[PDB]
Amino acid sequence: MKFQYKEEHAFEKRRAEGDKIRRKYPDRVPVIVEKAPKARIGDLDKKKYLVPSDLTVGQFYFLIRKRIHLRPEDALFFFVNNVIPPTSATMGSLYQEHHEEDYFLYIAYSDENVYGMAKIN
Repeated sequence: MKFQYKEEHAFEKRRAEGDKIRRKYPDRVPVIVEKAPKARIGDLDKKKYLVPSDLTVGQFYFLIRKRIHLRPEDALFFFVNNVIPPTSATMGSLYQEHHEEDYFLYIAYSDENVYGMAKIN
């Protein structure tokens, strides 16, 4: 997973922005959300989110599903450093555990969970 936000903005500019956001909004965390490349699912209009630290991952799933207009029966998975976060975790806790050196949390989303199926060849 290569994030386009990182292709569009150099590291030092990203780190300055992420640091500034966390100081300006200490009760929020900055998050980059992008589609896994070969995922078969709708796109997001915005990559950069400022999220309440106490929002749960489950709540964030609901909001991202709504932004792409998914039906309830459609699947959606988040990946942070290739691990699927639990829905009960807060976005703040996920940020503190996994944010990168630019002070952003990076989430990839997909229609598919590799971990849940056995691909033969």
